[PDB]
Amino acid sequence: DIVADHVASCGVNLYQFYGPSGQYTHEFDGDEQFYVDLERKETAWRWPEFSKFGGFDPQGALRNMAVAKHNLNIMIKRYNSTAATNEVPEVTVFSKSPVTLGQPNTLICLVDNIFPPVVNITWLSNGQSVTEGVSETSFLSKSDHSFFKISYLTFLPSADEIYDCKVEHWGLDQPLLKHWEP
Amino acid sequence: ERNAGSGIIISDGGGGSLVP
Amino acid sequence: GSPEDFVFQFKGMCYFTNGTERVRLVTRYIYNREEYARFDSDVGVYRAVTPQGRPDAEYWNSQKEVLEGTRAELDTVCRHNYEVAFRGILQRRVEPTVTISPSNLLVCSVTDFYPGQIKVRWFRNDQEETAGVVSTPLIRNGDWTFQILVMLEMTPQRGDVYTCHVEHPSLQSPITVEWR
Ligand SMILES: *[C@@H]1O[C@H](CO[C@@H]2O[C@@H](C)[C@@H](O)[C@@H](O)[C@@H]2O)[C@@H](O[C@@H]2O[C@H](CO)[C@@H](O[C@@H]3O[C@H](CO)[C@@H](O)[C@H](O)[C@@H]3O)[C@H](O)[C@H]2NC(C)=O)[C@H](O)[C@H]1NC(C)=O
Ligand SMILES: *[C@@H]1O[C@H](CO)[C@@H](O[C@@H]2O[C@H](CO)[C@@H](O)[C@H](O)[C@H]2NC(C)=O)[C@H](O)[C@H]1NC(C)=O
Repeated sequence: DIVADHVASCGVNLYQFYGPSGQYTHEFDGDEQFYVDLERKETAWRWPEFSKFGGFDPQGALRNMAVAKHNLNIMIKRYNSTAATNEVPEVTVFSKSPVTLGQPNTLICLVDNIFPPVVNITWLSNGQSVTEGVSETSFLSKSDHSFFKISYLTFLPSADEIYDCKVEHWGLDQPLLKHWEP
Repeated sequence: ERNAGSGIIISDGGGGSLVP
Repeated sequence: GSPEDFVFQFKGMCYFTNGTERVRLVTRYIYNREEYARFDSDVGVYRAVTPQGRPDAEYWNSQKEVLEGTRAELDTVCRHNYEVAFRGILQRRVEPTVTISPSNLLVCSVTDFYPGQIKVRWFRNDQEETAGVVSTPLIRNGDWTFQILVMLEMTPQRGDVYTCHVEHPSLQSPITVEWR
């Protein structure tokens, strides 16, 4: 890897045939500064604090996506139509902060070594799907050109109140349920 | 006042292909 | 078994060392997970990284406008964004929370801090402990905070006081938490 004090991606441009779909983000020292919602064609912030560090003209992202679609067709041909390898992701679940019963906290489901960037991440509480209080990052880049993605579940710790992060990915043989308990 | 992004260059195209 | 996928990645990567004393742009062109072509501002031209990048490297290097634009992105992207965003982000500070819990073992959990530079020391009474201290890696939470856990193997006498001691750029002086 290149040695440097700080590293930014300006930006991470993803485009894939499945869908097809794309992603446009900027990263600084490994965190997501902003993204472009390509459906609404607007710059947005998963972490709105960082809107203070300047905006972005979404048309740049849209132009890049048009060029990427073109380039992808050409590279598929140059590589004999070799399909992406489905790597095996690794899933880790942990709390953001020390756990006190009845004190609001956040569960973090880290899905690492993702490729291709296609994944279902859902939360189960005592075996039942949770939808409220769930958010997730973009596909965050890695130097080996795989991705990680993190899902968050705000929750209230309580006794006999247990969780699973359920991950579906084509490189798994079955959905992966990673357990966590207070 | 705005962040700028690197632009993707348009690939050379027109190559043939082989079916796997 | 699974659906087929074909992925393209383009990465416009900016590297900064010593403030902006050294700035370097590397634009990476990737098929699936294979980088096949790249532009490195330290080199000034495109290079094929795999044979499949050779058509582009030759083509792109023949277009004066392409080379001029890409070369200018060291200024219009990297230096520009450092002025617009990254200097400020580098001024960002989020103080760590420090909690001790027993397990003989003591666990010092240091959570919810930014940036990632941090130092955690364990003390037994008035002596810093080095043997028997083991740490996790820095853990990235994804929400612009880190955490880390630092464990101390202990054989506690009653009256011994253990101190977890945390230095971080957000702090005028270290945080100290005590366990008796
Ligand atoms: C794109 O596809 C061509 C064709 O490959 C052929 O078709 C595929 C669907 C597979 O079934 C392959 O097994 C099949 O050969 C690839 O070109 C081929 O590359 C190989 C290896 O470089 C060539 O064989 C070599 O020939 C030399 C000289 O005789 C020997 O010394 C070597 O030991 C080796 O056997 C082969 O001739 C060549 N065929 C053609 C028609 O070009 C190409 O590599 C591929 N590209 C990518 C990126 O996958
Ligand atoms: C992400 O979730 C969707 C929704 O469950 C998955 O798509 C489903 O796939 C099954 C099997 O092919 C179909 O029977 C369903 O009808 C699909 N649902 C929808 C809404 O399309 C998708 O496969 C998941 N992705 C991964 C990688 O597992």
